Amino acid sequence: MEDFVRQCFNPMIVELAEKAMKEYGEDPKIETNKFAAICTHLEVCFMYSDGGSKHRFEIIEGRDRTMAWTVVNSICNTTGVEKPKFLPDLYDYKENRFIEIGVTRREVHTYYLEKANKIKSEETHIHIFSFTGEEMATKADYTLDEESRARIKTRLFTIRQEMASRGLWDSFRQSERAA
Ligand SMILES: O=C(O)c1cccc(O)c1O
Ligand SMILES: [Mn+2]
Ligand SMILES: [Mn+2]
Repeated sequence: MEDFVRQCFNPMIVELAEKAMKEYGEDPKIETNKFAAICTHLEVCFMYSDGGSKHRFEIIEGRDRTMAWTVVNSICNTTGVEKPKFLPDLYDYKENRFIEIGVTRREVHTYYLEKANKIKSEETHIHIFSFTGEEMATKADYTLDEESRARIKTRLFTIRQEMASRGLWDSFRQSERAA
């Protein structure tokens, strides 16, 4: 699974996933499902940020925590928008809201609800993707056009097939359940 992650995602994503795990005391070589999952989440965040007009999104995910918070604070202080309790992934300059992006191996609505009650925000938009083509967003406002979301769904499905074809998919699907 480790080698699969390293040849499936680009070096930059891999490097950001390694950092993120080291910060939390996890080992990429041992917890290889969480490694893959983190790479996946990062990829989706970047595709998503790319999905609109070329400067629509402040990218929050992938940065160092302290700089992420600094950027978050600048947005709040300049837009008025309320300050999130947890680090979101993106800010949408067009719609004036932060976005939390989720990717689940379980049901979209389950994840959506866990994520919603964790953040406690009538402002932060939530957008969940699955490895089965499903998506759920706050007030069914999917932010992006169809094409951009579709591209993401396809990519996710390819990752699932690529894993499946190596027999790593079951272990990966179950592991989000074990957490
Ligand atoms: O920001 C995170 O750390 C995070 C952790 C787990 C799942 C996520 O979607 C995240 O954005
Ligand atoms: Mn995040
Ligand atoms: Mn997220």
